[PDB]
Amino acid sequence: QYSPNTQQGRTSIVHLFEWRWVDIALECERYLAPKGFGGVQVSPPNENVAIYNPFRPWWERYQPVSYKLCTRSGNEDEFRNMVTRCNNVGVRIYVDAVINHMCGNAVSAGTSSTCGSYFNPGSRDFPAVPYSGWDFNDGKCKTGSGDIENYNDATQVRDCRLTGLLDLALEKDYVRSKIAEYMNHLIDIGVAGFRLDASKHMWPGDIKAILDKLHNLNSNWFPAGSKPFIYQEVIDLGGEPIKSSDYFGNGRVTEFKYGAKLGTVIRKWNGEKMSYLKNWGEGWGFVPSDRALVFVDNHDNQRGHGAGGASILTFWDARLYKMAVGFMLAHPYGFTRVMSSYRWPRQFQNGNDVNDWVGPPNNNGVIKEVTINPDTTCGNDWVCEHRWRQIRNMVIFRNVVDGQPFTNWYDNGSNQVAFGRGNRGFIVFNNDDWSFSLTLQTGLPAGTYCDVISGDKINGNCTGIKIYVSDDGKAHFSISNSAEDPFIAIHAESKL
Amino acid sequence: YGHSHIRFGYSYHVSYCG
Ligand SMILES: [Ca+2]
Ligand SMILES: [Cl-]
Repeated sequence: QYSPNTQQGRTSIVHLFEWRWVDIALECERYLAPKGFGGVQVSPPNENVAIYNPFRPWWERYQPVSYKLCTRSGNEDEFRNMVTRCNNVGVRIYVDAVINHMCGNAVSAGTSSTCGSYFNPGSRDFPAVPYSGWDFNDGKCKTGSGDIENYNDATQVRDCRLTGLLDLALEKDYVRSKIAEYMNHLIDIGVAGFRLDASKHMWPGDIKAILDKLHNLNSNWFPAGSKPFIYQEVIDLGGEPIKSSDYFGNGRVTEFKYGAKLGTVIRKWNGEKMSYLKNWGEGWGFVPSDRALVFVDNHDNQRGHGAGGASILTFWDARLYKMAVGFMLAHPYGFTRVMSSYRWPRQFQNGNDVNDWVGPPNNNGVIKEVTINPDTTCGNDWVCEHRWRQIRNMVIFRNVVDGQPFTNWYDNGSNQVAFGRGNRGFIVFNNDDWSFSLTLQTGLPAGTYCDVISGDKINGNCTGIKIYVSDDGKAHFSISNSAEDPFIAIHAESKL
Repeated sequence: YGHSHIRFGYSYHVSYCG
């Protein structure tokens, strides 16, 4: 459950948030495969409540109606086709498994669902699964409101309704089998693994009991005996009874400390400086690298009120965001997930965005196609951070430098830092308000290297800055604080 | 319930707190 099951030399996955299945499948073939991406995290593929107040919010997809693969992203045929086409070009599919809960208890009974299945939250009846009142935690939850009130009670966090979402009884073999039936259906279709949504709200033993029911991966695309990649969403910044290490036996865990700390450091908040990133990794109190799923932002916290609050960097802070992602992709700690978002009319009142519920770009609730501009950016309000040259090239950087040790660190005691990855790559950062002009040991073979942040290596020449490494491995770097991207990254495959 | 552990964004939380 720790191995991503990616192809050799593909070290990152991208969260194609609210993307349609056919758009993802085409994206696998036209972009993700040639650009070296390892896999894709898909929005929950199972039927959810259609919520019209507010109008089709993104978070409606975390309120399951049933386990039918039938959503605003596509039907089972489109999903099967996406998984097949992606695997055939070497890009994996990881399913956001919403297994902790059904929809909210106060949702109106009826057929207002993405596949028209009937469901009655009031009576705990989901006949499309089927689930009944026996399959929920009404009895086990000891709290007055039936919801999660006190996060310092680990039992209530697990046994009660997350923001009123009906909490399944994962101790029962019947509930474990229906979830495993659903997950095994996705494994048989060919998915490489799962993001376990709201893992903090499930007991680790219940997770283990479910995972033990899972098949090995589809042998058409995976070696015999391959297990599904498991990364569990557990928000743990410390100081709470639930520790993300409690889930190490089931798979990797989302390290929400990663993006929280990295954002504060790069915003230069709270006296933090980039020079403190020298011991980045376990040194900062993070989970072991082999247990870590890392990211700058996720679909939730990029709206400002998730784990890490205002410190989370997003595409809205594009310049600072690119630096954080570049550092993450350059540093060997953890398995990196790149965020790919859509635009929404962010409207702040008292520092709170009242439109952070807005779902993907749509035409009367129908998600818009992802269109590609001639400059390779996206239209139809899709941000496609994964297609940004500065981020995409760093995804490749991580592939090129895979396995090479963190070495050759430099810092100025402030915010001008650099490091290398063995003899395969070097990266330099200037987050101070003055120029970075210095000659640094890169550890790279002598040659002319294309800076993959400001440009590309195309036809034996660079479209951006050129770095000249001498025979001693030294190279001079000159980065203005007014530079569009105040960081430079070179690697073995950007050498002319 | 409070404002400590917000999930699904601010707008969802405000409607949940009500
Ligand atoms: Ca639970
Ligand atoms: Cl996550």
